[PDB]
Amino acid sequence: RTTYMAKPGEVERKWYVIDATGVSLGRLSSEVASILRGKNKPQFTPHIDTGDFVIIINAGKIGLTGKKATDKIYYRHSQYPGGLKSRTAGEMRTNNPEKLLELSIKGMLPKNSLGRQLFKKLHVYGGSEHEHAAQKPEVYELR
Amino acid sequence: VTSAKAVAKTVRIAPRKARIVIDLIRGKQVGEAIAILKYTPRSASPIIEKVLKSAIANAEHNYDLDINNLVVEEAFVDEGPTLKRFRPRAQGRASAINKRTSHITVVVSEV
Amino acid sequence: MYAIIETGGKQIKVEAGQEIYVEKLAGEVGDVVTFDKVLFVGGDSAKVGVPFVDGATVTAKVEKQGRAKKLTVYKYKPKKNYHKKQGHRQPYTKLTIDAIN
Amino acid sequence: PRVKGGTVTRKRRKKIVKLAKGYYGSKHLLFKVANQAVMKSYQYAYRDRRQKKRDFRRLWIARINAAARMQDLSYSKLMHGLKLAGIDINRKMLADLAVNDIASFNTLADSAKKALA
Amino acid sequence: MKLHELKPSEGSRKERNRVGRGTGSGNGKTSGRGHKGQKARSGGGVRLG
RNA sequence: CCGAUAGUGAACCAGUACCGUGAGGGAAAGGUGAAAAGCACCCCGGAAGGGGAGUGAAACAGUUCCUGAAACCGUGUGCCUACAAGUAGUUAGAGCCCGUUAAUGGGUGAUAGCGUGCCUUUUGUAGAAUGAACCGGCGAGUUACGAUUUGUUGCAAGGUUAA
RNA sequence: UACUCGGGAGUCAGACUGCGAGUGAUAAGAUCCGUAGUCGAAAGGGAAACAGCCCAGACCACCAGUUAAGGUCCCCAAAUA
RNA sequence: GGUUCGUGGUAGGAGAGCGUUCUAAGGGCGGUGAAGUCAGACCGGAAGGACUGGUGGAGCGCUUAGAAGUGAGAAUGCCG
Ligand SMILES: [Mg+2]
Ligand SMILES: [Mg+2]
Ligand SMILES: [Mg+2]
Ligand SMILES: [Mg+2]
Ligand SMILES: [Mg+2]
Ligand SMILES: [Mg+2]
Ligand SMILES: [Mg+2]
Ligand SMILES: [Mg+2]
Ligand SMILES: [Mg+2]
Ligand SMILES: [Mg+2]
Ligand SMILES: [Mg+2]
Ligand SMILES: [Mg+2]
Ligand SMILES: [Mg+2]
Ligand SMILES: [Mg+2]
Ligand SMILES: [Mg+2]
Ligand SMILES: [Mg+2]
Ligand SMILES: [Mg+2]
Ligand SMILES: [Mg+2]
Ligand SMILES: [Mg+2]
Ligand SMILES: [Mg+2]
Ligand SMILES: [Mg+2]
Ligand SMILES: [Mg+2]
Ligand SMILES: [Mg+2]
Ligand SMILES: [Mg+2]
Ligand SMILES: [Mg+2]
Ligand SMILES: [Mg+2]
Ligand SMILES: [Mg+2]
Ligand SMILES: [Mg+2]
Ligand SMILES: [Mg+2]
Ligand SMILES: [Mg+2]
Ligand SMILES: [Mg+2]
Ligand SMILES: [Mg+2]
Ligand SMILES: [Mg+2]
Ligand SMILES: [Mg+2]
Ligand SMILES: [Mg+2]
Ligand SMILES: [Mg+2]
Ligand SMILES: [Mg+2]
Ligand SMILES: [Mg+2]
Ligand SMILES: [Mg+2]
Ligand SMILES: [Mg+2]
Ligand SMILES: [Mg+2]
Ligand SMILES: [Mg+2]
Ligand SMILES: [Mg+2]
Ligand SMILES: [Mg+2]
Ligand SMILES: [Mg+2]
Ligand SMILES: [Mg+2]
Ligand SMILES: [Mg+2]
Ligand SMILES: [Mg+2]
Ligand SMILES: [Mg+2]
Ligand SMILES: [Mg+2]
Ligand SMILES: [Mg+2]
Repeated sequence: RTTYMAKPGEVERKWYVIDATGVSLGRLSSEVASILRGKNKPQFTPHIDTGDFVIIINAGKIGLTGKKATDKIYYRHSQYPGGLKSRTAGEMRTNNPEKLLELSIKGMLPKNSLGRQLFKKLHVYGGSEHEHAAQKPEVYELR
Repeated sequence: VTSAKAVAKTVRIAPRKARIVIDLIRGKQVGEAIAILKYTPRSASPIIEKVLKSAIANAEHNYDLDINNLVVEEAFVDEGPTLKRFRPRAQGRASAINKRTSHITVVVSEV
Repeated sequence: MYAIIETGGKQIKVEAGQEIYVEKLAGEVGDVVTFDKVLFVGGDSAKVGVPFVDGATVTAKVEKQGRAKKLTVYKYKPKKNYHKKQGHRQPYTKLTIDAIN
Repeated sequence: PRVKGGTVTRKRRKKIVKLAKGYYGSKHLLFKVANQAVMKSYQYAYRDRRQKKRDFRRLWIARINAAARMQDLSYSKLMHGLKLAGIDINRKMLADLAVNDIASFNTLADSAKKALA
Repeated sequence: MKLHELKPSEGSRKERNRVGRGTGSGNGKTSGRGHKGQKARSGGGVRLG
């Protein structure tokens, strides 16, 4: 019958810049994932993309409660025998904050082709300077 | 009126060995297709050459078309009646052998 | 303007001159049907019923009494030798909306 | 008398083969795999004819929640207020209003806010 | 009786039951015999007493 | 009673061909057309085979020759497809292409949710337990004479004949 | 509903879970009994996936509503109560 | 025609039907095209039944009964 289904390009997609100073990693990532998915619009159609673009600055000051800065480990395997490698969360925050935020957010997106398209809409910077001033992004405040 | 054709029914060559040469002269001018068939070293080339020249001849005689403005409109190979033979293997058993035939069709039309 | 009427155990949004398909109603082709259960009238002014907007009705005209396309309901259980086949064809009533009150 | 089996088997198998038009590979050509494909498709249709209603209700709920969070209200609070105010509009119509009659949706949300307090 | 309207007495004739013709009739695979005994075999069974 | 996998093993040069030292075992194989009127003549080719012409109601009836299904092999094209993890479908669905036994129509489908074939045998099988390469034909509770019980019909303290 | 008379059967490899016992080592997805449930012959929702555990019994259609176990930050519907 | 209670299901019991070949009677169609075959978006609660168009080139349905060599996806099934 009669239920509204959106079409590609029919919904405006905006740009946001989010300051990540002091916020917890997961509590920031949940909000950002909801923004990327497009769940904050009454036009939300599950099978297409209606979400927004997100820029995250000051990723080097993201928060980690407890002893997570030393006791949380990130693992990789190269698919070669005995080729497992580890890395602690504080080390990545010091050295590659962008990749820490990207892993955290990527774990919270759907695991299909649409999720892989949504991941490409996230730009993470360790400093306070971004190169997307041409898109005229707005400021988004959490919660 | 505008197309002529000729077929070669139940030629002894197998279809898979003639299709590989037919796939070369499709949609080409006859003057070039004859040279294509003349300089390719396969066993199916003389048969297809004879079929193509027959089609050109009966285009020129039956329908009075211009030779220099002809192209190979379509060419295909169909299966024919196969002959069943045998080959004596070791320890007293025989194995099947298929002596396959084919039908070759080419159609020439002006362009 | 438009209204939200309730008919057939479910609710429908109707505008004037629209064509709608509903559950089978008692009526003949060309008759006049009125809906006395209106939940919401909108368009340049909004009045909400609790649960119904009293005094408001929608008038419609019967266009067709028929049955939908055929379905085939089929069930089976593997390894238990159980199958069951059945065809279905749901009857409907087609209406055209005349006026909203 | 003898009853040889002609004309009856082919007619019955061709219907099943025709029912499997559009299936990959030999599932639309051979009777034995086409039969299994058709049976499985009927079973899947029977199950999804039930799952469709749940799927659409979930979509409507998500859409209403998104539209009502812009009025500083949850879906939970809005639904409670609507029940408490006496309004009996289902999620389908509310989602429609949220999409393309947002003013009327805001009116209903205001009434729900009145009911809560 | 016109020989084209012969209607025999009602209830005097019934339809013979044919076993082993598909699972829709309830007498399909095993044909009313159960599973794998002496009584499921052709000509199988015990004496009268 | 059968109608060319049927009916004799054999509808046709069948106890033949073929197999075995031997006794012996033992097939496959029907149909042009009403009438050969069975394609004079021209063209390509060594020929086969074709394209015209002609005969014929029909040659897409041209010597496995009435009909000519499926597996299988090809040619042309409308929609989709080279960042994707897939019992191959089903439900939601844009875009593009069409136009029917005319009706809330047809084809293909980017993307999203759900989803471990059929049979047999088992307490329990998606099962790393069994069977099947695919398509077609053939292939399994019957008959005679007795026993018992239910239904129907005729007559009824009687009913009924067998050779 | 129960009982009597008559026609027709199939079944006599059971499984796990809670409780009461034996054998075992107060081991076993062990074995053998008593009692109740579920599977067998039962789909649907929850335990990630999962015959036997918890909720609950599919006549068919619906783009309707209220609830059960279990849940409401994101994957994933619903409290960043 | 109504009220109430029901309608998961293996082995298995009971009931009602579809379709195939042949026979009997009535009544039909077919060289202005039969059976078969191919394609469709039609009809019935199921097994199933029509209609239209191509190919085919001489036989075939319908109604009421009766009789069975009576319906195949599997047997390391037989033949092609
Ligand atoms: Mg099972
Ligand atoms: Mg006969
Ligand atoms: Mg058969
Ligand atoms: Mg497809
Ligand atoms: Mg629901
Ligand atoms: Mg019966
Ligand atoms: Mg049964
Ligand atoms: Mg079976
Ligand atoms: Mg058995
Ligand atoms: Mg046993
Ligand atoms: Mg037994
Ligand atoms: Mg025996
Ligand atoms: Mg024959
Ligand atoms: Mg014979
Ligand atoms: Mg000899
Ligand atoms: Mg003759
Ligand atoms: Mg010649
Ligand atoms: Mg023909
Ligand atoms: Mg004839
Ligand atoms: Mg064919
Ligand atoms: Mg990638
Ligand atoms: Mg791509
Ligand atoms: Mg379509
Ligand atoms: Mg069992
Ligand atoms: Mg076992
Ligand atoms: Mg395997
Ligand atoms: Mg075995
Ligand atoms: Mg095998
Ligand atoms: Mg017996
Ligand atoms: Mg009597
Ligand atoms: Mg009894
Ligand atoms: Mg005993
Ligand atoms: Mg025992
Ligand atoms: Mg026991
Ligand atoms: Mg104990
Ligand atoms: Mg134990
Ligand atoms: Mg045990
Ligand atoms: Mg039970
Ligand atoms: Mg269950
Ligand atoms: Mg379940
Ligand atoms: Mg677990
Ligand atoms: Mg599940
Ligand atoms: Mg029930
Ligand atoms: Mg509720
Ligand atoms: Mg039942
Ligand atoms: Mg019975
Ligand atoms: Mg006949
Ligand atoms: Mg015809
Ligand atoms: Mg038979
Ligand atoms: Mg077979
Ligand atoms: Mg074979």
